[PDB]
Amino acid sequence: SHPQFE
Amino acid sequence: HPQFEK
Amino acid sequence: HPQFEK
Amino acid sequence: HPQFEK
Amino acid sequence: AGITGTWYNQLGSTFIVTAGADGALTGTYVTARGNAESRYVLTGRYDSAPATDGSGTALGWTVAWKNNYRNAHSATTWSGQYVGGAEARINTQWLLTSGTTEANAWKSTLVGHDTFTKVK
Amino acid sequence: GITGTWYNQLGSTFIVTAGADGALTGTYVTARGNAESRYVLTGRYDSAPATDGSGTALGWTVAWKNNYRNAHSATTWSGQYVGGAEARINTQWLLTSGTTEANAWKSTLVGHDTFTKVK
Amino acid sequence: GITGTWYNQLGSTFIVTAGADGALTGTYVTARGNAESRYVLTGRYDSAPATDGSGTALGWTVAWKNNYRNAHSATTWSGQYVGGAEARINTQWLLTSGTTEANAWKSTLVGHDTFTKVKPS
Amino acid sequence: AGITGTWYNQLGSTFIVTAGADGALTGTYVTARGNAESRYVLTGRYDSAPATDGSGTALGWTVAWKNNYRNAHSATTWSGQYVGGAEARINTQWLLTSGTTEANAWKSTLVGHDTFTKVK
Repeated sequence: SHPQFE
Repeated sequence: HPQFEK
Repeated sequence: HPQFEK
Repeated sequence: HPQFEK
Repeated sequence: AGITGTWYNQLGSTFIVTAGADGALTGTYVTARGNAESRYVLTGRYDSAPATDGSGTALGWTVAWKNNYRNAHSATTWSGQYVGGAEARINTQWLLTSGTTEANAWKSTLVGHDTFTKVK
Repeated sequence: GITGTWYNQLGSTFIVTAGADGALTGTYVTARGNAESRYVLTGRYDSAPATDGSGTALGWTVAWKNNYRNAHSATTWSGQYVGGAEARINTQWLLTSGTTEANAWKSTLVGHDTFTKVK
Repeated sequence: GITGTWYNQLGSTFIVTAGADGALTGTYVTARGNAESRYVLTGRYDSAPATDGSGTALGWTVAWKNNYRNAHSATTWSGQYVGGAEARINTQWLLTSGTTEANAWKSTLVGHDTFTKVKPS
Repeated sequence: AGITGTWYNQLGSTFIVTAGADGALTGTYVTARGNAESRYVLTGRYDSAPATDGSGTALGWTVAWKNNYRNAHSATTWSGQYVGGAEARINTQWLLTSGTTEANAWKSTLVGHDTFTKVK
């Protein structure tokens, strides 16, 4: 779960 | 370039 | 991943 | 290009 | 296959491919001009046993830009996945590499993306 | 020139044949080296390169399924062969894994490999 | 025309100011949209682009650490702004994660974002 | 943090960077020619609290190729990691984008890689 794609 | 020619 | 297995 | 100039 | 058949990008090019049961992709890539001089061989590979949970099917293929009529001294590879369904698509990222001298290698490789669909 | 046995920096082996028709065919062997680690490759190369000292463009694809295992991914390598004393194939690669739509945006890794004829 | 609020196809927001000296500064807000989802960005752009109808080159970086969380990674976007009717910023990006030496091959992802002034659904 | 200072690539370019406590990177990029006409401003960001398991320190930075002497109407971004120790290095992949008309957008973006070290 990376922040760029959350 | 052929890939992009019209 | 296989490509990088040691 | 500057990034690769000599 | 869901992959075998004809695929179109938004710029006018067409990819005609057969997906072999053993994981092979073979076919022809035709540039926008649609001419006999605009057809080039393609070959590649795809996962012939993909997951069945809605995940895409990994695949890639290569065109070297030489035919019996012209030679652009370059090759493109596309890397991407097939997504099936009524709005089936192949989403790719591509790398185009031109032959260069050692000195000029810095400008050898272009990067970009293409989406191919079953309808134009 | 191209046809032969090549090695990357990590210990993999690239066994290739460059045909008169522009075809690349062969086998990619990962660093392990056992039977489960051999994969089919296919690709294309410029069979009539410039004679001005430029390299020969080429590319090939491995799908990471053999008869033993399946990593639901494929890698393409794009690059050029530079011949002569100390022949090398310099490449950039893209590894795409099959994902759901929600995870597409993290589907593709990029990196670079240099292949030589000495291990 | 660069300065303002832009949105990419996933709903993230790029809040940017283009300085007279070629500086880009601002905030990147991930699609979740809360306080924990805001990150500082900095970059550069061509402050005197060609008048032949070409786009404006630009780039920027976000390191994915704020006061609430740290993803030990950074993403750079390289691209160009294309003005006019429906303005857009077309980019490609690289996301690198800090890794050990043995894991450097899953350290960098690549992809592409298109930013417009209109938010999608 | 270990990053502040002067770094060199193998082509003969130099970059002089200061890592700020807050995660900022600011500095100058100098091309291999080395003169005033070859100096460009850089700005970027880095993880100011990296993991302590031996992982590298993620970072990235941008240079726009315009100074007071010349404009190449382009920008490069480097995305990478700093690796500390006696033989410290910064390992990167880069994207160089040129401004182009819409029809020429396909040739807008080159990709490559660079490794910077503390010694020439």
